Amino acid sequence: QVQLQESGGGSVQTGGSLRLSCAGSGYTDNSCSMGWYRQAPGRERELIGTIISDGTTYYSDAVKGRFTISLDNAKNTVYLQMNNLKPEDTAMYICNTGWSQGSLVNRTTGWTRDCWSFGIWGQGTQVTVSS
Amino acid sequence: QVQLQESGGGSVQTGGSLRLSCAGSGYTDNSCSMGWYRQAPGRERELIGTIISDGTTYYSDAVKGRFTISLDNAKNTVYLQMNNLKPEDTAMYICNTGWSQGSLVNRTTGWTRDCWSFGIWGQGTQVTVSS
Amino acid sequence: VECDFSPLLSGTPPQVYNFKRLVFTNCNYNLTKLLSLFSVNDFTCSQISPAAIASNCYSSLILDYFSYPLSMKSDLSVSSAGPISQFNYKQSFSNPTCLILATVPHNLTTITKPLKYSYINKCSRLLSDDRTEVPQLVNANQYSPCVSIVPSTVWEDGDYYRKQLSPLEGGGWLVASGSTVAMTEQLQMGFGITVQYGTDTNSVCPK
Amino acid sequence: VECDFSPLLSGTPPQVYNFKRLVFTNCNYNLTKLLSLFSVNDFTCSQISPAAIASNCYSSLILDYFSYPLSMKSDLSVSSAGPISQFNYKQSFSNPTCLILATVPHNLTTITKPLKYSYINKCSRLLSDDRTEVPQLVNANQYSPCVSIVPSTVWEDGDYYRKQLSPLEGGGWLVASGSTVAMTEQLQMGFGITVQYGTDTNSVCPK
Repeated sequence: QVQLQESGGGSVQTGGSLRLSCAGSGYTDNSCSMGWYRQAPGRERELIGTIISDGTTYYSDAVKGRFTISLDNAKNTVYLQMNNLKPEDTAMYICNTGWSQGSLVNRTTGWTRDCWSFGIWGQGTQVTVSS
Repeated sequence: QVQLQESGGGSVQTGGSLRLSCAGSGYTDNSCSMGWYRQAPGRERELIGTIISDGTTYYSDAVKGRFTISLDNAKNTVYLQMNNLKPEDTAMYICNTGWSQGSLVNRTTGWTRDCWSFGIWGQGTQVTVSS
Repeated sequence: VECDFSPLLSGTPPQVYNFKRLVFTNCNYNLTKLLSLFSVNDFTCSQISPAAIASNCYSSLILDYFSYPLSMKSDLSVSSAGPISQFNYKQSFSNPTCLILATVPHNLTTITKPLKYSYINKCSRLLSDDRTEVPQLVNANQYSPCVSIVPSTVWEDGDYYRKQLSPLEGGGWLVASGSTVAMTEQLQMGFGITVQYGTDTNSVCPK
Repeated sequence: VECDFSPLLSGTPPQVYNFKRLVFTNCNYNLTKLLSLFSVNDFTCSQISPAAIASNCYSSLILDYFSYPLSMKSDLSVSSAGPISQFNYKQSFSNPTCLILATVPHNLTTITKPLKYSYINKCSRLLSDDRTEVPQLVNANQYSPCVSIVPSTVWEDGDYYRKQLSPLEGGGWLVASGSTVAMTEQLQMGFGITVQYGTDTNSVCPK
């Protein structure tokens, strides 16, 4: 039942900015880490960043100055803002929540799952950047 | 700095209804008791009811079935709905917060007062009922 | 590490205003066994489901146990307005809560029976004027301010109690009143379960 | 009953990752005295004023003390983004909180000096899938998960540490890195204060 859905994908001309979404389903509250990753075809998955509810973020040091991560705790969506997008950035952008100390809970049902022993991976979205 | 102000009183005809309000001035939050009282010239102060933030209410049996009390909390206002007023109910209506477990706190400033030994009384509003 | 519900199964249970709280952290529980030892007459929960507690893991489990008549099961919840909710026991209803009413079987010799059932009809505070009354409604997860002046078992219904508060406390008197309900053949008890969500979560799991 | 700040003045203060916390309730305090014993360099508060702590009564006072270079004074708060805030120490900012930076006087012999200042550059969990980094950002009022694999004093800058997680935990590895700053002639320590408005029983309260 618990899943993450990415959005905002598509085509951007070079120099453009796109903000993507990773909405989560089946959890009222997440005390865990939500993170963004990019995989190019023929290339390994690379961490973009990790965010927690307080607003604390980690960037990969290559996404410095261009990539930003935000979270809406209500409306459980994590976001990635990518700026000065260039052709090389074309890749599949995926999102994950889990493996991170806190817990995922549904206050309506009473469900709880520990993120330390659990993780959810989003389906993916494609950003194609063209000249 | 810290005060409670009563408004909503006046002249009403028998069988009339009035809504009275007591509003706090110097405190962002109250976990203390808020209460309504009536005093008449040459007469005793009598409890109408006491309310806490959760809504728990104790009503003097005399006013029970007619008077209803509520607390906004965001706006530090306690309300008395007097229904089926009779001329006998004519008196000064005063409100208090205090002499109860709890505390009055201004998140801004940092002011904190313990209500076991602290209370705020009110000047009062006059509700006269006539024929 | 199993959760120890042993303190409950040994001794005369406290009255509602003197509820005994067992906080369980880093333990595993089977509430089916505890309730199995008793004849449950009601298992009503708010913001939680009896069975979700048994199927999921929470940071802490709090069980508060007390001797309570089934005569007053309606009065125990905040749904019904009256003395128990106003001046004796209040749970954090918005938080996940369960209220269980059970009768102690003749087999359970270790849970002894009090001589009667007791509760506080009113806890109020007369002020320095000697007239003003500020009713002392119970806060949640806390005892009455009147537990000091109110007896553990009330001798007669309508008994009245008094304490003079020190000038530092704002002065005044603390007044209270008590009510008595007759003891049943088998002790009827009340249980309050409150569970808490947290960053760790895996502290009180089931099985 | 005066609050006991004695544990702070005796012993080598711990590093930021292994910070030591004293939780005070039902005590009266003189923060002017504790800071009298030290040379204060900065005392910046967020949702409180230094004056209001000394002029008002609150439920709890939490003092977390650690050895911290004033070289990195900016990095301690979440206003500045970097390793200490992300993986070492986080206050529950938004709640009344104060951060103080101090240099231990020659007179304070009881507070001994560490061999070097040390901190966690990164604490991360590599997954079994080799999906790789899921960085373990610190939780407020809690310690980094890598304090187990990171030494109390890091031997060299760039030191890297590893633990293998159990199959039950999800497999994979916990990886961390260390960074070192040299020790000053007089120890520079950092103090974190979090005051809680609380409900009743405002108990910590000035002298």
